[PDB]
Amino acid sequence: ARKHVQELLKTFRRIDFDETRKSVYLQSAKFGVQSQLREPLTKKVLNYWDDVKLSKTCLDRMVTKVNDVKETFYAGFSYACESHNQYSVDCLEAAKPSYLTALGEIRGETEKCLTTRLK
Ligand SMILES: [Cl-]
Repeated sequence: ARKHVQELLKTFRRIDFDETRKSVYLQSAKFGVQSQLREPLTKKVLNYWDDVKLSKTCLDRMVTKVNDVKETFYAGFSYACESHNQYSVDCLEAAKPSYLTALGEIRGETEKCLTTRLK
């Protein structure tokens, strides 16, 4: 239901982005989270009946996993890129497919743990 969308988006608010980083990177980083996680998971929880309980531990793990995957993407765009000039579009594009795939794996893991029992 709507309340589950709100609780899920509260968790997405905790997936922060460093706005001092290059805009070309930020656009790709944000798109990845939106397309691989925010849209499909919001659609999923919208279906839940009014009193479904979400697992807080599941949500918390999504946050840390995404933050690690995103830092890895940023490293490949910037200070760990050896294939092209650092901070280049070529570094970004070389690191982007594995970023998106890793976010997709987080989606599947999160879907499995999202709901829990009442108590
Ligand atoms: Cl909370």
